[PDB]
Amino acid sequence: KSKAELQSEERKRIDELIESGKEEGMKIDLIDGKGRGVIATKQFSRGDFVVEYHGDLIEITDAKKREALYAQDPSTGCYMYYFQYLSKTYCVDATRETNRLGRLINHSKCGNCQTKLHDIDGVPHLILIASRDIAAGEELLFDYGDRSKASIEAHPWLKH
Amino acid sequence: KRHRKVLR
Ligand SMILES: Nc1ncnc2c1ncn2[C@@H]1O[C@H](CSCC[C@H](N)C(=O)O)[C@@H](O)[C@H]1O
Repeated sequence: KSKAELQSEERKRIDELIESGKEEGMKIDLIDGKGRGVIATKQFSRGDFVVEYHGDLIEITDAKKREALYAQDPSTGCYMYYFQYLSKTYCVDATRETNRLGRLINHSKCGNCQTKLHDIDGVPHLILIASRDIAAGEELLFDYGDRSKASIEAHPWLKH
Repeated sequence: KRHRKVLR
C-alpha cells in the first residue's frame, strides 16, 4: 500500500473507534500512590488506538469560567485537557465522573501512550495512541504536559 | 493548587 492508502485506512479505523466509544482491553485498578488508574487487559501494539480522552469539548471563555469555579471546591480534581486548534484554545473538560476511561489514566513523562489531535470534519478530538507495545497487566500512562513551577511544587509527581 | 493537562 502507498502512504496515502495506509493513512486513509488508519483514519477510518480511528473515526470508527471514536464513534462507538468502544473501550476494550482496559480495566480500572488502584495503583499505589496514584488513586485509580487504567491497566491493559490485553497486549496493545505500538501505534494502536487506545482510548479517546473523552469529556466536554469547550472553548476558552467557558474553560476559564469553569476553572474559577473548580478552584473553589478542592474535592474536584484536575481533568481539564487544553490544546490549540485553528488558532484557538480548546479544552476537553472531563471533570464530571463518567464511565469513560481516558480521564482515569495517570501521568508519566516516560509512559506508554501519546496524545494526538484527530480532526473529524472540523471537530477536534484528543486520542491516546500506544507509543510502544503495552503489556497485559501494565498501567497505561501519558505525559500530562504541565511542567509549570506552580504545578510541580504542588504535584511533584509531575516531575517524572 | 491545581494542575492542567496540556497537549505537546
Ligand atoms: N504519576 C502520578 N503520581 C501520583 N498521582 C498521580 C500520578 N498521575 C496522576 N495522578 C493523580 O491523578 C490525578 C489526575 S486524574 C487521573 C485519575 C486519578 N488517579 C483518579 O483516581 O481519579 C492527579 O491530579 C493525581 O491525583
